[PDB]
Amino acid sequence: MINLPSLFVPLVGLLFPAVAMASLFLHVEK
Amino acid sequence: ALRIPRFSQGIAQDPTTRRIWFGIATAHDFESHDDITEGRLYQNIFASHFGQLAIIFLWTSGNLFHVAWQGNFEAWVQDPFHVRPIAHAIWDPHFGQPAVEAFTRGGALGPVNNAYSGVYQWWYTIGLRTNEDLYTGAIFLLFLSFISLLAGWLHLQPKWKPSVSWFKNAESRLNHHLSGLFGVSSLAWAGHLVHVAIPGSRGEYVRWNNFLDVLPYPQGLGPLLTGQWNLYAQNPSSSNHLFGTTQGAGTAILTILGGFHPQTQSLWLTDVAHHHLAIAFLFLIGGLMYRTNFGIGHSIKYILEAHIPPGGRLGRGHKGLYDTINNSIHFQLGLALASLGVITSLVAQHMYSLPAYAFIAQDFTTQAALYTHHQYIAGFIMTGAFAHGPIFFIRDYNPEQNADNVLARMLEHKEAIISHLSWASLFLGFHTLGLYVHNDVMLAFGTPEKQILIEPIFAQWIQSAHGKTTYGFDIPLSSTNGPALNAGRNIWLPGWLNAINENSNSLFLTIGPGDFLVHHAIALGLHTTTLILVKGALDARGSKLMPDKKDFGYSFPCDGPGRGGTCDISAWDDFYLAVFWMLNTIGWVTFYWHWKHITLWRGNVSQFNESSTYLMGWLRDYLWLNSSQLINGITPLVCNSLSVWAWMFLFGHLVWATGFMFLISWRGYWQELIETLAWAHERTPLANLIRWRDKPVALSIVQARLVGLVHFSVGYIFTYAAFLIASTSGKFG
Amino acid sequence: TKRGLLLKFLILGGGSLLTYVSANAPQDVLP
Amino acid sequence: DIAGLTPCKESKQFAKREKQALKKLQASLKLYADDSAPALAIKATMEKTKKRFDNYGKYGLLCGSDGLPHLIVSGDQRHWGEFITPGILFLYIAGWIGWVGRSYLIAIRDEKKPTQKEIIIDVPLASSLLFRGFSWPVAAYRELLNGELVDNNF
Amino acid sequence: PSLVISLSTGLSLFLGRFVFFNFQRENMAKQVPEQNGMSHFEAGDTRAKEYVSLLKSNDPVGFNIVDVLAWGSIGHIVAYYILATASNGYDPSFF
Amino acid sequence: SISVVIFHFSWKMQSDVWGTINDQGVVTHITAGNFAQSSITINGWLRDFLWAQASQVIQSYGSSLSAYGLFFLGAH
Amino acid sequence: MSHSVKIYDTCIGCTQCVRACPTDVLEMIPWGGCKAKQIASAPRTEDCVGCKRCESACPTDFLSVRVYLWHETTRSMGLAY
Ligand code: CLA
Ligand code: CLA
Ligand code: CLA
Ligand code: CLA
Ligand code: CLA
Ligand SMILES: CC(=CC=C/C(C)=C/C=C/C=C(C)/C=C/C=C(C)/C=C/C1=C(C)CCCC1(C)C)/C=C/C1=C(C)CCCC1(C)C
Ligand SMILES: CC1=C(C/C=C(\C)CCC[C@H](C)CCC[C@@H](C)CCCC(C)C)C(=O)c2ccccc2C1=O
Ligand SMILES: OC[C@H]1O[C@](CO)(O[C@H]2O[C@H](CO)[C@@H](O)[C@H](O)[C@H]2O)[C@@H](O)[C@@H]1O
Ligand code: SF4
Ligand code: SF4
Ligand code: SF4
Repeated sequence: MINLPSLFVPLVGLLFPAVAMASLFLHVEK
Repeated sequence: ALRIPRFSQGIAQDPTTRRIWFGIATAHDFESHDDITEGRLYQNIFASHFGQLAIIFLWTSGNLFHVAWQGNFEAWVQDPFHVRPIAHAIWDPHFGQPAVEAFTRGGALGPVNNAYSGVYQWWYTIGLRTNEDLYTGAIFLLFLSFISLLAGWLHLQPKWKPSVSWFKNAESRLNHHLSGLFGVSSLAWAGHLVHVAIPGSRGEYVRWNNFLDVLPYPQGLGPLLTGQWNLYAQNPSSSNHLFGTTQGAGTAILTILGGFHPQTQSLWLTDVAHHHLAIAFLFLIGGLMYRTNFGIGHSIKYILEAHIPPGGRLGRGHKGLYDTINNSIHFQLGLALASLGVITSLVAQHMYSLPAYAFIAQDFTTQAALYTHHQYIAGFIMTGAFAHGPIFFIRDYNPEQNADNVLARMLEHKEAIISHLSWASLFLGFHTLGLYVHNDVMLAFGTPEKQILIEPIFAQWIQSAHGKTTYGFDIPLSSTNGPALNAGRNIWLPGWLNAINENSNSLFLTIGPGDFLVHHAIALGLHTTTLILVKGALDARGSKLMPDKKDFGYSFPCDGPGRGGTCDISAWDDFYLAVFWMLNTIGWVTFYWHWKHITLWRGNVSQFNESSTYLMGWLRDYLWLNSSQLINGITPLVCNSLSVWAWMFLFGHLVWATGFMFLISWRGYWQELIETLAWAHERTPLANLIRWRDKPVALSIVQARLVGLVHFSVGYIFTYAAFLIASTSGKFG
Repeated sequence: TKRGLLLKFLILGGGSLLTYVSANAPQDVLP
Repeated sequence: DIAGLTPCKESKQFAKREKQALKKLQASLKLYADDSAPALAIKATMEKTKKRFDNYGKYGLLCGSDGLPHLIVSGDQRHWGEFITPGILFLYIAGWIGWVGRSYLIAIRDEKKPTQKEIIIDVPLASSLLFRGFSWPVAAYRELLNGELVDNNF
Repeated sequence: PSLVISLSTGLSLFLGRFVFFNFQRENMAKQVPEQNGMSHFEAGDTRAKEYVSLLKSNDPVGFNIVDVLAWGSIGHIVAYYILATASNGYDPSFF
Repeated sequence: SISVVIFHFSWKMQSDVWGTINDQGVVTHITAGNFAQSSITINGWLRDFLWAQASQVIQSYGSSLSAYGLFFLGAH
Repeated sequence: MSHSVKIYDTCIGCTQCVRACPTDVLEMIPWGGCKAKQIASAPRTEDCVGCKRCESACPTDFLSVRVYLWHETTRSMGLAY
């Protein structure tokens, strides 16, 4: 296929954040 | 108006935003917040920092895991010539095509940033080598760092006891530790370096297969148990060595023999191990010192109690210092902090002049962004040390239960204590500052002469009674001979502790009037820093202005105006205030090494000599000389060598500056225009009904003394971070 | 408009396909 | 003699300092004062830092590299009064600053309302308790530690 | 030059002062008094200590040193062996 | 407000304007307009300013003006 | 505590002494003998904010109060709005 290891910066530095900024808006409510 | 945050309660239904911040910073204050019992608490710090050890292995794992498939190693173990190792692959979509420009560093493909941590000379320096042979790291450490969590839970679960009272022994534990732990923790290390590593160093490999078949010698552990040890240390190593490949190897573990080498500085192969061994009796001999049921040894009172050396007939008690250091848990976490604090620098000031690694200084970078992350911290501790021993005095402590008793008296005879402290500073103040302006009024004025400049006598002195065999000089009984030692000679001080002047890496650098100042201005730091911590502490209890300053002691920052006008007079806000001088010592000191080192490398040393005896110059050549490299690195003419660094370095100057708000602002002014600024929304369309769930406010009146700080700090500590690196790397040195 | 329990679905789905293929690419056109 | 070099009797590096550096001072081939009666680099400012020749006195004075002179003062070979001579001097002068500190002070707290006599000054400098200092032979070195300021008052 | 075995002689001088009491009266550990489970409560805390019990074998097992330490150290450890050597054994004087 | 407006004028007024004539009045600013592409970077503001100029402050010892460098430490 | 700052003193007389402080302090509750006989330290405090205007005037001879309440409503800071 050739040259393709780019997912562990969005799933982390991008999407993991989405989760918790969403999710953890559990501090406000759930 | 609902109910939320699951531990506190006053916090829990507070309608503002404080609701949030103050949630995320009471978390770790177990002792006294809703959910707590002396049984809860303890354990609630126990399976906490089992949540510790735990996070230290997901760190170390990955440290060994951005290394094994890229990030040169079956390189840098071919010969580690000072050209740019590697940490991990930098990958940001924001990068330009000058992805191609250095940043992208030689051997490896896509861009990267190289080990300035030491790891790379100790995953190597205990052998650990071959790139087929290597790719363990996480694999273990992590099949470890999970167990680290398992007790966490297991010992959190009631049943198979989490243990409650059993947390105030001592004797048993620490009768256990400083044997079980340290001793065998050493030993077992003594174990490893020696069977698997020393061989890996001077000699050859060890194959993952054999571990019995490999035998440092032909005829085994030979005598050894045969009290006959000695004949380890004969033809041990050599010097015509070629490090790692035998040939001039020889094979007789242990020594104190041979010494330095242009091919590696660093403590000899063996010595870091007889030592590791050698101490491993004493602690094991130490461990087994107190009770633990069987009925020997000692009760940890009854040798305090009426122990006492100068007490006896000097009317000055010693009562249950045990049930107060024990019933305290803060006394605990701050005799803990320090020791660590005092030794974190003993680590990191000995880690130079005596680095124990295969290529390190003669690396001279990693060596200079590693003395300091151990100078920062270390300073950073000390403070916290001094800060949990002004919490003991308020939450815990017990005047009726401690008195005539020597922890008291310490309180009682306190006004002197800060004074005969403050008298040190004020002296150590203007007297350093006469000498340094005077030294700067005289230059500029044309007269380099007239310059006031004291040799650091009692310094060099310590060293012409060592090895500083600098240009002769007797000393009455010593001469440079007649008497030498007589009682000592060809044993012990052989080639070692014989570096002398060695303009390159002699251990001891040859001290003059430049050093008889910084050295009095690191002394005006921890003194001033501590008149405030000593003070900070020596009445979190109260005083004249605030007499009854308590039931909460620590962070009650502020009080009403009137009385004289009262302010940052919580023992926290003196801690708060302290942390600026711990950030000013731990700078004079670090600042100093480097200028020195820098100059003492790819060039002179006269430089620090007549140009550190004054002040302007400390700014001009150093500070102003030696930044060069970095800043013309965003340059109007494309991104050259470093770019991370300089942008960090201005990221450095912003995070800092932006402290100040927090710091010259003070909640009053902020809250009030938010009173006007929360008349907007409510009064503006396409943004009405739209309810907050937390009431717009301005930061708490302690909170922002923190945040400006916890802000002042990174900026500051993230600026030298990028400063030194961004210039120990270029050089010239 | 079947919203009756969702959003968790559209935040794995939609946001694994604004980022799955969205980062990857068969022949760079690099950073 | 000690760590740096020897005094003035010889100090090469020091010599070069005398010379370039100052004398460049010179530096101005002329710059007009052929006979003229102001511009005084010319006379002294040099010669007052200069006629300070191969003499400065002679002072010993150690002089390291670059030959700027260092101060040992360990009371030996020559260097004794680079601290003590001007040391007791610092002591004696102060202490007779504050011997009188503890004086145009311990003379007031009495009579009638004495509540800030001090924002004005009763005898200027004290000019009464004045010489008490040179008129310290021994003094506090006994009467401080015995009586008056007596442990009592401690 | 070094009496190396001057002092390992010396240190298990003292921990045979250890071989002590696994043997002589009653059980282990003057039986677990207090170890697991946890003291009265005790509590300040707490005991015991006793300047008065440094006797018992001061005199007897102060010999223990000269045991191994004599004839079993510099004088070739148990020459009086044989007792099943053929998968091997010996053992053989490195001295 | 003022402290950065100052910072503005001289960096202009010398980056361009102040400079100098000679034959064919080939203009030669105290600085060939370094401003160009390079104040726009706010580091250029200590690359081109503060670290560039100021090299006259921290060279100023032993001179005649010297009282500036010799202030520039106090007051700084 | 939830509003617990001690301004007490010993006279608790309140003439040319102290009055200032939004609502909070409906005292004059004469304890059976303390000179100008009006005493204690407060009335029902669950009403207003966190001054130390509370002393500033008329003795507390010890401390004087300030913020210490933590549990802190809103009505207890201007801004619940
Ligand atoms: C706040 C921060 C903190 C951080 C982030 C670091 C980071 C670092 N320190 Mg460090 N340090 C700190 C605080 C910190 N330190 C403090 C407070 C001290 C003083 C106590 C030190 C004293 C110190 C020393 C002396 C050194 C470092 C070194 C290092 C570097 C090595 C990487 C590493 O630590 O892996 C850590 C590795 C582990 C946690 C695993 C090893 C632990 C072994 C000893 C476990 C033994 C248990 C064993 C299984 C028991 C066996 C029993 C049985 C088998 C017999 C790394 C840069 C080293 C260096 O110089 O790099 C160049 C070294 O010089 N540090
Ligand atoms: C090594 C350990 C040690 C241990 C075991 C403890 C344990 C404790 N400390 Mg403590 N402390 C320490 C070192 C330690 N401390 C040191 C070194 C200092 C200063 C040097 C302090 C200063 C300190 C203060 C002021 C207080 C405590 C308190 C406490 C207690 C509650 C903890 C807390 O409030 O955290 C909760 C904090 C958080 C959940 C996070 C908020 C913290 C902010 C300030 C972030 C700090 C900087 C950060 C890294 C920058 C952001 C990162 C950036 C890259 C984005 C707990 C008993 C509190 C206490 O109970 O005293 C009465 C409190 O007063 N400590
Ligand atoms: C560079 C800085 C500036 C200066 C000059 C000082 C100086 C001082 N600080 Mg300080 N400090 C500073 C910034 C400064 N601080 C900052 C930014 C913070 C944190 C925000 C602190 C936090 C802090 C704390 C917590 C403490 C101090 C203390 C002190 C004093 C310690 C005693 C000493 O060092 O010798 C004495 C002073 C000097 C060497 C400075 C020069 C003072 C003299 C020589 C003035 C010159 C006279 C001049 C000729 C006449 C001009 C005046 C006018 C007539 C024109 C000292 C006065 C401590 C203290 O109170 O000590 C008892 C302690 O409380 N500081
Ligand atoms: C370097 C500075 C730091 C910063 C960033 C600010 C910023 C501000 N100050 Mg201020 N201030 C500071 C230090 C700082 N101050 C200091 C040290 C003091 C006194 C010693 C003051 C005294 C002060 C007063 C009295 C006032 C302010 C006000 C303000 C605001 C003015 C309006 C504005 O333009 O803000 C927004 C713009 C900025 C902050 C600059 C741009 C920031 C960049 C980096 C963009 C970042 C955004 C981006 C999306 C980041 C997200 C990425 C993600 C990773 C997080 C602004 C918030 C005033 C105010 O609020 O009026 C409106 C008020 O008058 N300040
Ligand atoms: C006559 C005066 C006098 C005397 C005997 C002292 C004595 C002392 N002071 Mg002190 N002090 C003084 C005036 C005096 N002070 C004044 C005016 C101030 C400014 C507020 C201070 C501020 C001060 C501080 C912050 C400290 C001391 C400390 C001390 C003690 C340490 C000595 C030291 O190293 O500080 C050197 C002395 C000074 C820095 C004082 C400067 C003022 C001097 C020059 C007064 C000169 C006389 C003056 C003009 C009076 C007029 C004469 C009149 C009869 C007409 C010592 C007991 C230290 C302490 O408490 O530890 C025991 C502490 O660190 N002092
Ligand atoms: C041994 C030593 C030492 C030392 C010194 C020391 C030994 C030091 C110490 C230090 C310590 C510290 C510095 C600590 C601190 C801390 C603290 C003080 C605390 C406090 C507190 C508080 C605040 C309150 C309460 C609580 C607490 C306690 C925490 C040395 C030795 C030596 C030398 C050098 C010389 C030569 C010889 C030798 C032998 C080699
Ligand atoms: C600006 C300012 C405010 C105003 C409060 C503000 C501006 C809060 C604004 C929110 C900022 C924009 C949040 C950005 C921070 C991010 C890094 C996210 C934080 C994430 C946390 C959970 C760590 C104060 O209330 C105050 C109080 C006392 C002394 C000084 C000051 C002060 O300087
Ligand atoms: O003869 C006593 C006479 O001298 C005193 C003693 O202090 O001091 C003089 O010395 C100073 C030094 O400058 C002179 O200026 C002035 O004459 C006096 O200060 C003085 O008290 C006595 O009057
Ligand atoms: S901060 Fe202001 S208000 Fe608060 S206490 Fe100090 S002075 Fe008072
Ligand atoms: S001390 Fe204050 S308010 Fe208290 S009793 Fe007097 S005036 Fe009343
Ligand atoms: S001091 Fe307190 S109670 Fe009194 S008025 Fe102020 S806020 Fe109210």
